[PDB]
Amino acid sequence: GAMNSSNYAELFNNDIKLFVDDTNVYRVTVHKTFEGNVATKAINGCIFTLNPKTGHLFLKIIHTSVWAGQKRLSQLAKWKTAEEVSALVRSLPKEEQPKQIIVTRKAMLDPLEVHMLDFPNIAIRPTELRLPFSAAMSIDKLSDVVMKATEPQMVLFNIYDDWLDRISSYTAFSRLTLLLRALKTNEESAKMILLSDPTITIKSYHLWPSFTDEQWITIESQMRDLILTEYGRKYNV
Amino acid sequence: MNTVPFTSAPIEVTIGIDQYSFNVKENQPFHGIKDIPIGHVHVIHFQHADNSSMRYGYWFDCRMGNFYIQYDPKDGLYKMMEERDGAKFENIVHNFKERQMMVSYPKIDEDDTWYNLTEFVQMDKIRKIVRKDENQFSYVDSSMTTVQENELSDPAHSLNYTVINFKSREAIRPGHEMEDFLDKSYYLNTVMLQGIFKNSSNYFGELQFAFLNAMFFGNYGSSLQWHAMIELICSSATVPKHMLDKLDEILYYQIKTLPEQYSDILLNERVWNICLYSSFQKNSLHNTEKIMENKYPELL
Repeated sequence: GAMNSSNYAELFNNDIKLFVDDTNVYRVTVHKTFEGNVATKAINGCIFTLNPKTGHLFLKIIHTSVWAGQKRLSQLAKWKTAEEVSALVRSLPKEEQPKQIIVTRKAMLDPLEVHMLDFPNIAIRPTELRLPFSAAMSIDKLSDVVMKATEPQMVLFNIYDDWLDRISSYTAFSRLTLLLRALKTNEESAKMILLSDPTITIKSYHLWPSFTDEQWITIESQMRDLILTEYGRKYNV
Repeated sequence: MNTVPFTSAPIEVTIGIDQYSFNVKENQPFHGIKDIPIGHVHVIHFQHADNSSMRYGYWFDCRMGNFYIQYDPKDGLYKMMEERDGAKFENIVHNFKERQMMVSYPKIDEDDTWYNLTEFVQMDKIRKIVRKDENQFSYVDSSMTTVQENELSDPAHSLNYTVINFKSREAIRPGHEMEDFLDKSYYLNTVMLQGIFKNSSNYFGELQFAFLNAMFFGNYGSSLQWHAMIELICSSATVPKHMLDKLDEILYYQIKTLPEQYSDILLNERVWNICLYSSFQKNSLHNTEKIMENKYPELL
């Protein structure tokens, strides 16, 4: 059924699974028209499809052309997400196909179930985890490939860089969720934490800086401090 | 007008005949039901006084044979049987009528209720849903499961309703996932009407039979099928106008006949609220909407 804190270790077992987050598929700016009505302008979006064990991220870029002349875009976005995840599964060799797809939003369950009828043994599950994958577009290299896209595109990333050489997938996923939660909560403060020391750079082939094990402990502590600082600001606590 | 004699009534029982019901006492001199209107199917149903477990009964058409009821003390129920000997059957009915040992089917002349509830129901379609080819009548009870319930277990004692499943390859054309899931017209018109039922009369017959088995036996699978067949039409943007008008009449008489005190067990809130207020056909069921809002406004 639903994936929670109880069954957290299940994310890091040897059963292939993907998270799907659709929160950045349909993205708009809202503005006044000349007549003083309000209009939306779509911007490029993405499907965030992640294997939490390996770090492999299937970033399907959703180009604004897919919305042209379409109605009920927020509804269509869910079905387009399901169509693209289905197409990704069919593209993978059998031994690489997931046994489970965990959607971050319960509104994706029916669209994905209906697109995946041909795969009755792939479980489609919701989660009680509040995962900050909406903040993917705060990772500069992901935002850059999405905004520059002139057509539909799939780009493959490892969202853990080389961390799995040194840490477990449990710890890598914990680090990722903490960084994304910090970027979601105060983007400018989180990027300043990550970039403030100019001697630590991001490798051409990485998303995150090249922190030593001791520096990651410092960074993680600074991110927890940011989140707690912001909770205190929010609630006056 | 036809007759179903009873050999005897050895156990106290509530006997239903269509929408009517009568209490018979243990060893009461009761010998059956006369004046049954020719031209409709009928159902004769039982609930024992000493064990309200198993409602059960028989669908029949007096045009198809001479039927009687006899209690079986081994299997503990009233069984329908066919009398093949015409002169014996006439002689038995004559004796019991002469002695006024039969209740009369209590039809009011102005009252079309039973026709309204069975307009599309045919014995030959009943005998394909309930498979016992050696009898011309069909046994149904409270506990019989449907082929659909059995998939999600004795296949011989099952109700073979047409399987309806909105999240199935049958319901959804590859490449038309959103279209077919949000608008069930493909599934209703191509798969179900053109493909399986051949016409709206057969589809409505099955819907009506499902409702009657839900109401008379408290058969849960039957209630599921009835609601699924309503939802499939209401969730279709493209439905022939005659079918919508006919569905409004069918549902009106079903909601009119439902016992007020069974509405909590016989009516699915989600389906009715969706069908009357959200669906493509929310504005197409004026008579059904009016009776539902006046009789069961708590459900809505």
